[PDB]
Amino acid sequence: CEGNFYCPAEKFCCKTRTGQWGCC
Repeated sequence: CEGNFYCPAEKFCCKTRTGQWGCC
């Protein structure tokens, strides 16, 4: 993640092709 947001335990933080933070 980056810090602005936080993902759950069942999910993980992943980056997108465009360069945006998301949840995978």
